Amino acid sequence: TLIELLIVVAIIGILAAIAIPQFSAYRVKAYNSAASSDLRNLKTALESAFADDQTYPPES
Amino acid sequence: TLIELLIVVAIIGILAAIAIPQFSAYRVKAYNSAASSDLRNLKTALESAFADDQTYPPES
Repeated sequence: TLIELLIVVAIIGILAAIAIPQFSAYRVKAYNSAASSDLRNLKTALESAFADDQTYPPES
Repeated sequence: TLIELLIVVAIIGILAAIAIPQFSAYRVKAYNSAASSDLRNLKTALESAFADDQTYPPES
């Protein structure tokens, strides 16, 4: 019936706007926490290399 | 932390090589100075025995 096809339309419009959130910060935090962990790891690498050669490794 | 166990290893290696000296001459000199003193003592014994018997003692 036409009234049924007037409520189908009235629910499609509702379920098409459910305040979809932006997933931008929630991922840049992950990127940042990857970089920070990587740096804290690289520090271990550097300080072990010094304890090998009494010198931090040359660049490149 | 792993870095602490990288410096413990770096100090154990240092304190395991401190140029340990050879104690060979420093003891053979003592042995020699014992033998020399003994001989200088035996000379007194011999020369007293002669002043007893007008003759140095027979061997063995």
